[PDB]
Amino acid sequence: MYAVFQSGGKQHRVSEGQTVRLEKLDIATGETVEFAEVLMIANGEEVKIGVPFVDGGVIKAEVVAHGRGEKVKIVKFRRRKHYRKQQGHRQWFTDVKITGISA
Amino acid sequence: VTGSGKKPWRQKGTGRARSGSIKSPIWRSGGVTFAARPQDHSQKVNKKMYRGALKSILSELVRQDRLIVVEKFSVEAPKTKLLAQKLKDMALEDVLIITGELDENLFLAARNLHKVDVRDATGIDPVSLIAFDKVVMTADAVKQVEEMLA
Amino acid sequence: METIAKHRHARSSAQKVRLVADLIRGKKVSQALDILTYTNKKAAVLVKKVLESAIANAEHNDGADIDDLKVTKIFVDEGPSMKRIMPRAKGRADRILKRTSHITVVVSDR
Amino acid sequence: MKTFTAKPETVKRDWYVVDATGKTLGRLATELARRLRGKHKAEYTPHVDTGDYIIVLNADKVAVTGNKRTDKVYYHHTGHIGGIKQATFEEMIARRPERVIEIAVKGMLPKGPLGRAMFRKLKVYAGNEHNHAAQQPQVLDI
Amino acid sequence: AVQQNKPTRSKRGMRRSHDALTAVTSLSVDKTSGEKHLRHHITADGYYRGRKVIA
Amino acid sequence: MRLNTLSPAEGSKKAGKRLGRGIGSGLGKTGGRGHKGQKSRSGGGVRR
Amino acid sequence: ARVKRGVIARARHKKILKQAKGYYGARSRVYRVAFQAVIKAGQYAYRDRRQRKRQFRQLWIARINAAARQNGISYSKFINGLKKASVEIDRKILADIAVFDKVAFTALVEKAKAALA
RNA sequence: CCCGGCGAGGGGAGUGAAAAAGAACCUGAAACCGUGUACGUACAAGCAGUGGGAGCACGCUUAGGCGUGUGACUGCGUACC
RNA sequence: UGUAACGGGGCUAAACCAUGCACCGAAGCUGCGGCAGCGACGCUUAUGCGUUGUUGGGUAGGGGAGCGUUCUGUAAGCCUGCGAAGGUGUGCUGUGAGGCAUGCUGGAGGUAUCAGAAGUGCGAAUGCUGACAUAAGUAACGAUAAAGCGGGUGAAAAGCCC
Repeated sequence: MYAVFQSGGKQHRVSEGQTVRLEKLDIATGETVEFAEVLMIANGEEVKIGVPFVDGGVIKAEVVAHGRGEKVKIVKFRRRKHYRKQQGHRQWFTDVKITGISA
Repeated sequence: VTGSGKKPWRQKGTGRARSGSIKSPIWRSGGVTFAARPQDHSQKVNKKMYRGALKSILSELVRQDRLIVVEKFSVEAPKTKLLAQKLKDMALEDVLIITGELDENLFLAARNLHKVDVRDATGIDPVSLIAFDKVVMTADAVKQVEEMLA
Repeated sequence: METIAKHRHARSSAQKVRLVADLIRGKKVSQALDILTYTNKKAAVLVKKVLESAIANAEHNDGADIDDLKVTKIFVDEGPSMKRIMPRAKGRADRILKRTSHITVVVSDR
Repeated sequence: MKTFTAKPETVKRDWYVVDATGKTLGRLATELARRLRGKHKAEYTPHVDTGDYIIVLNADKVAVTGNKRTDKVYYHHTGHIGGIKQATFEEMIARRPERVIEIAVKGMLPKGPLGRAMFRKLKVYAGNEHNHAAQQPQVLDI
Repeated sequence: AVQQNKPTRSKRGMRRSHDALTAVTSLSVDKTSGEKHLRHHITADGYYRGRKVIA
Repeated sequence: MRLNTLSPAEGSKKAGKRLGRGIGSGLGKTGGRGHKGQKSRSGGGVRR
Repeated sequence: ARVKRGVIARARHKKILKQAKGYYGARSRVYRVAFQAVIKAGQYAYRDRRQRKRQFRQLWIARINAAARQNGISYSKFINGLKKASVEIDRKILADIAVFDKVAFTALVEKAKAALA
């Protein structure tokens, strides 16, 4: 019942109804992002693999939020050469609720 | 530092650190490395810099409408309730009152008032002009600061 | 009821007193008092004095029932260590510490 | 989503019988090590012992190529003054017949607790009998 | 003879684990006194197996 | 204006250098003087 | 104007000891050894971000190799057939299907075997 | 008032707004020493972490799972100046 | 010193040579997401806004830009005994020094913004002062002239009195 698609240069294997967190999409919250770039559609044992952007089937998702992740800290340090550097980072993301698996 | 000129131990042989005197700023009860001194921090401004700065301050005070001009500021009695009354009439809680002749009858009844300073036309300083919430001067003092600055 | 009783600045080490303090942690109070009676340690005498003070305070300051009582919580902590000076050979001194300790016992019915 | 990992209480295992007659020691031990680690199952995670149980019959018929019957030496040190012992291969066929396969598979496993468990899965027997008939070992062929 | 670097609370606690004083098992109850004493020692008041030996 | 609004012109103050304050200030731990030598010592240096 | 630097040194040391909450021994209590442990943990986190991005790919490769060899084709010819049939499913999803559903993985084995010979 | 040596020290009562303000007396840190609870630990080798991570423990909860603590097992990894 | 001259297992190929094709393999490169600098380009130059290319390992060092601490002006104003500073947690927040909110302890001070002056920022100096660790409940208890018993005193007697 799961569809394999590509969102942010990387793949996700989503199922119907569940939510996935992926890359930042310049899309308002109460909207719907469509992915026709599905790579595999599996339902039952009737599977559909194809030469990519396979045929017909699509994914219809509704964006939930745009939160940042937990702060990763990056420390560079060279032993006894008088150099250390500290740098935080927080990556944006986007929560989508997959609500449609086509043919 | 009140102390002696003697090493607290030998230079070599004792396992402690080297030490030359008990007055050095590393030690406790001995001190300041770079000692401060009696000095003077007053710094110079030109006559033309101070004059142009006062001109800029007075012109900005007019362009913020805090500068009020009256012809004569007159109280006859040195009682401070009278000056408090005359500033109650003109809605002035906190002023700087420049006069051209420092008559003593207004310097008297302003000393117990905090928010009121009464100075002379020659006694104009920048931070007290900027500091007070209103600045009033007699028009006689307006002419006198016209003659002194320009 | 907690019924705490303590003895502060007990002039002995904290560790040696702690050794016999680990004996009576979790006993009925009669077995504890007899086992502190028949120990060959000075710290047993100290903790026996503190234990009779705690039992007497639990029976006095509140009601009764010595036979119900159980030592829940005993602990010894280190107290203010006082200093002396021990003179040693070739002129070097040694600062030695006479150590004191706090003994505390807490008995209850449950 | 994360990747899949095998939880150790979920693992099923199979029981196997290997006939070592005339199959060479290194290639047989290679297939036993590959089956022992669990690299034949898709549910492999490297921190979980997943590989099957393995029983070996005919452990003294296993042959080596070339002149390795008389020249391969299995050193070990006793941890003493300079008493370092050894044995040849056919002396290990005579004396400790299963230990040739035991050392040869122990050399090809990771070194740690988990390697020790997957080496515990190995049940070598020199005789053609086995007492694990109550475990139902099926047959796999290298 | 001098130590090399200082051990931890664990290596002190492991060595201090073996200093656990065990108690006596149980005191004997006297026949005639009813008082507690050690095995094969006289009581605190002097009776021992029903025989007032020190009075 | 009030007395808490007078700001200097941009580029007036430079706030100076504080030698010996760590890795982050750049200078610090020898404070610009480099390593050993006559130019590194307290009161060191040649004459005119 | 004398500044007493006690409160700010306390803040600076608590800022370290809150980060090193959980290390063994005096790396949790002593400020100096906790400082060395904190910067060493930072370097290890950097290097292990890179090491995770390698290790997980090698795990998916091992899973795909096992699930393919169970189905009758080795891994290298599996990826050669998957590229000459032009399927761009990367190895994370292939390992995920190879663990979960053997049916679609067997279909992919059939497609790769047909694309190869 | 009570334990205790007509001790020290403590438990009560009382004063006080406060006695974990009681004369070692405002606040009361860290190193150090403990007591209890949760988890790990008695066939496993090393700058003691980090990336992955099972199980258990409490909390909740859109009942899916999350959160915090422990972290068996594992790849990498020879402190600071 | 222990095999000990493939890293080991082991390999008659899992060795060597030749041709060839797959595949793995780095922080390289591509992809997606974000930050900053520089060069040009134009929008009307709050010397910003945009489009584009390009760059970003760094010691000695050179340059630019910031955070925080004490005191002064703003401040006889603001917060505050329906709870300040300090202490201790927790949770949000920034690229970083850091900040903000708040539980509990505390029991009367702190101070926005923008400026100004600095005894302005510690891990090391066989640094100084204080507290406390480790070795450790380890060595030792200071002449190998020697103690034993009974009675006393006291809560307790090898050491005190007889």
